[PDB]
Amino acid sequence: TDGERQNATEIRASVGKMIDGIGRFYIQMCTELKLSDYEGRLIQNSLTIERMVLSAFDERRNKYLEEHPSAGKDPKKTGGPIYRRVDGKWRRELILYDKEEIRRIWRQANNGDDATAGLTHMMIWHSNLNDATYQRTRALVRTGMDPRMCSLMQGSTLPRRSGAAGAAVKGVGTMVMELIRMIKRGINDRNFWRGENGRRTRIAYERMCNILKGKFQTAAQRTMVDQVRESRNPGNAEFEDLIFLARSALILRGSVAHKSCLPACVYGSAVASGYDFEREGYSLVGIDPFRLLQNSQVYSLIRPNENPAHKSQLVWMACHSAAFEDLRVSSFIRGTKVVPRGKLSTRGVQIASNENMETMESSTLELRSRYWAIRTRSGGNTNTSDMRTEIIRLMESARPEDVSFQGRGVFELSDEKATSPIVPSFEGSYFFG
Amino acid sequence: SSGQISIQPTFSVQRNLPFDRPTIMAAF
Amino acid sequence: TDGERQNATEIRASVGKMIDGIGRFYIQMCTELKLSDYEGRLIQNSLTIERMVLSAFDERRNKYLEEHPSAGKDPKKTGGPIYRRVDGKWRRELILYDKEEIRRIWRQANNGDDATAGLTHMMIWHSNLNDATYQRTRALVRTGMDPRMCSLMQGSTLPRRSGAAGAAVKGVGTMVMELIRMIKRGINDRNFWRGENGRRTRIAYERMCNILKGKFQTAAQRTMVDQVRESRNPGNAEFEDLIFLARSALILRGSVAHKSCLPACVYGSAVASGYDFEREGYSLVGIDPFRLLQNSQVYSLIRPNENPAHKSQLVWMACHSAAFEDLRVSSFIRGTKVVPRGKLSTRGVQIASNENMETMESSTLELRSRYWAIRTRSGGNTNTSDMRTEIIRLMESARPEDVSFQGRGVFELSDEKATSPIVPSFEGSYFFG
Amino acid sequence: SSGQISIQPTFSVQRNLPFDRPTIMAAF
RNA sequence: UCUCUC
RNA sequence: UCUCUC
RNA sequence: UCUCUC
RNA sequence: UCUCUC
RNA sequence: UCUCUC
RNA sequence: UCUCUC
Ligand SMILES: *[C][C]([O])[C]O[C][C][C][N]C(=O)C1=[C]C(C2=C3[C]=[C]C(=O)[C]C3=OC3=C2[C]=[C]C(=O)[C]3)=C(C([O])=O)[C]=[C]1
Ligand SMILES: *[C][C]([O])[C]O[C][C][C][N]C(=O)C1=[C]C(C2=C3[C]=[C]C(=O)[C]C3=OC3=C2[C]=[C]C(=O)[C]3)=C(C([O])=O)[C]=[C]1
Repeated sequence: TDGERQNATEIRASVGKMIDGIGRFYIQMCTELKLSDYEGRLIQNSLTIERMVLSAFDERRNKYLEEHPSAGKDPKKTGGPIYRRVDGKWRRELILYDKEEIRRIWRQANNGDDATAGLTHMMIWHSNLNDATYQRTRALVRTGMDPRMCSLMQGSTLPRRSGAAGAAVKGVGTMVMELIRMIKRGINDRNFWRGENGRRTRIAYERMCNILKGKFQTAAQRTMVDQVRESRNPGNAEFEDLIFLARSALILRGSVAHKSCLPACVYGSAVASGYDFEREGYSLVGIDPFRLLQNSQVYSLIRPNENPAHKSQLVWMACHSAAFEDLRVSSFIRGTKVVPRGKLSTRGVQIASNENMETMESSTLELRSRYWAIRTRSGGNTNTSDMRTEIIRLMESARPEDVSFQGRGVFELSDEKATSPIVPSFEGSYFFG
Repeated sequence: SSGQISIQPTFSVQRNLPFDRPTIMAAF
Repeated sequence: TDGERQNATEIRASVGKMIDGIGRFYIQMCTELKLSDYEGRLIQNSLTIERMVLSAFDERRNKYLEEHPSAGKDPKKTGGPIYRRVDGKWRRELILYDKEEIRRIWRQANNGDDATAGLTHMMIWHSNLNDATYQRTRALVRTGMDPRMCSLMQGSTLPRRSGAAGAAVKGVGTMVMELIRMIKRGINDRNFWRGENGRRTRIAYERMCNILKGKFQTAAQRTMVDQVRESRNPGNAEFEDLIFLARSALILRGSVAHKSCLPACVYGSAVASGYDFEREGYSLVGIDPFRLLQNSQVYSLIRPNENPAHKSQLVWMACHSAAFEDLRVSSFIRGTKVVPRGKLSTRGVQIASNENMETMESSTLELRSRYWAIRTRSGGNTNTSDMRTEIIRLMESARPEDVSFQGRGVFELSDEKATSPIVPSFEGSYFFG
Repeated sequence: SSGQISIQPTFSVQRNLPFDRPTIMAAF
């Protein structure tokens, strides 16, 4: 590092203040919903609260709902399931809040500031949970992409309203999906790329293709994506080139940011415990999330005949965005063997409406890791016919044995300054296999 | 049967980044 | 030259008085820290002293630290490692000084004057050391720039508080990095370039772009940078133009000032030896630094299994800002073959806290050169679509064989007046390759 | 593999200022 | 080649 | 104010 | 492997 | 085209 | 009052 | 009490 330490501390202060805003907003909403400590630590209650906040600030959807009211749902109220424990058993109740009220509470929590960064953080946490839980092979096959490249679908469920953080965290496969959807839309109707809407669509196409270009690593991919962007009315050839680019990302990996976006319950508990994230600072890639997870208790609803350990592992991988990570390193860091998706005896965290909340129980989630490591936004050792041939040569030269991140290991929770790394010595390796 | 074929390295840890080479290169 | 000799002598007197201030400040601080002659000549002790001085006068960081106190570090004290030799072996101790005390000592050394020029000199020495030691390819890739243009990263670690000297010595690549960071910041948040802060940010953008314009050599680059500056809310097109401008600087080199900013230990030894820099004068580009280095002994700490010759070469290149210079001319001037960075068996000069100061030894640094030469602020023989095509034509016309600095050679240490140059006759040529 | 590609002339000495022409011009 | 500077 | 690993 | 996103 | 005039 | 060649 | 076309 260098004199950029001051810049590195201002960013820490800003992210700490956003975490403080999230936590104290959760505290205020828990007080306004009359939830006890146990219910306030429920992951489903936190998910519902977060979804209500995100729905309250959705400008486009709210405007459309206002202009086209839904069936029996007024466009000025939000809500979701609230799980409250009475006489030992759980019970769900649908709550309804005015969206102006939710926006006012959120603004008051952040000292009268909009703070869209906090909303983006909550959305990224939701996207990480969805990526760690569900496979969207249906959207892959519908768009023509191979369902085998599910490892490139990082941040696929993120809405467009996410800012630069959403673009940074979303993977190459999702960018290819968005571009291919635009290609198909232009193929269906030729009035696309033409007129006043043509300008806006071309601008959006330009911008998404530019940031996909910035996402790649090697020069050949970075030039083929530029060739794809240059075509004014792209057709099947550009779609095929994008397919090839996505396929090449499995070996020539692209740089995708990974951040530890925790559920709002953890931040609320930390703020209630007296932690000042504004003073101490925060970092989504450092020890700060791992340390916070170590000292926090979070409860979750367990469906009948389900394993709490599997659900805790799922929630942990969602928290650390380790859905597509190598299983060996995930198990090494966590200290408990991480079971692939096929052998997880658990369904999604969110509980459907058509469920009987009388055979359901709550289990404490073990969000503890034996070691901690720094999350990276980098790929690995990545060292129109001409570009395709060059890329094929590069992929053929690569092997699944080259060692990447040489000299970088895993640290202990006591090693806050990352002084002494532990290089692992190395079973299954794919989660979604 | 389809499934995950590559690995995306979220953690900065000395690794080998596995991928299923015969199936990926079979497409060309 | 001409009647500007008097002006050329006043500048010499002023820089001599700043060198005298630095040296006698170092002498006073050595007396206040109770360091012997051997410890006073240690390069690590000088680095620590210089860092304490620079930290004491940092207005913005001190104000922020005062308003937001750190964890266990009061914002009114500075310090750093002090290496003292006892019973033959070395030993480190963390020293702590009041910042008011350091400012008072600095002002008393410079006859009650602030003398920010001396602080800028110390900062430039630190920046030259950092450039000669470490590669910031990480900041290059993070900002989107190619990590191949590391030769344009001269003066990258310089803080913003450096005056006109910092802007003169910093390279074209660092200016492009600063501009690109501003571009990215404006792209992320559109409230940039708008409001009261918008005025300040536009003013800073204007000024940095103007001095980048002044840094270039050919008219086409000087006009493209002006085109980039004119856009009120610059976006991706301006960022791409800046990338192209930086890439063109590898062939159409820009004028970057090079100065020999020596460590404070050398100036302190010279002041103790009785040299009057105020009377004799000084010049950061002439023989004065080379002559001073010839007569000075400086010691440095050698880690176990390290080569003192490689560390001495690194310190020499840091002193003369020859990090990005052609290796052939550097070896010709020094008289000893200069080994590229990849084959240097040495780590950085600064010793980390998590090091065992009992297997470490001290070695005398050979800061002697067979010849001496005048450092130049010039490029070489450098003789929106239209501007880009013109620049591409200019770069294609250029070859890596054109002889620049025709008739200008290297002088002997006896030739103080540069009467008889020695044109070298010409192996590796890149340090960071 | 990346690395230094140009030379910045700190010293005022008769030189040729090497640079790797094929790699620099390959970008265009 | 991003072990942290969103 | 919906839901679903493949 | 498309239980709905033409 | 800055072989010294920060 | 930190640290690191790529 | 110096010197140099670009
Ligand atoms: C954290 C950090 O590092 C990050 O970095 C990277 C990122 C950058 N940023 C960017 O790129 C951005 C983008 C965006 C977008 C857009 C724009 C414009 C238009 O038109 C369109 C678009 O689209 C999109 C995006 C994002 C995401 C997605 O997905 C899509 C932005 C906005 O939007 O604003 C910003 C930034
Ligand atoms: C030595 C000699 O020769 C030198 O010359 C050249 C230089 C001149 N100067 C200049 O340019 C300057 C600059 C500056 C700056 C600024 C200003 C203003 C605003 O706003 C902003 C800015 O920024 C910057 C700078 C510098 C550097 C950097 O980096 C950035 C100055 C101040 O600041 O003061 C001065 C001078």
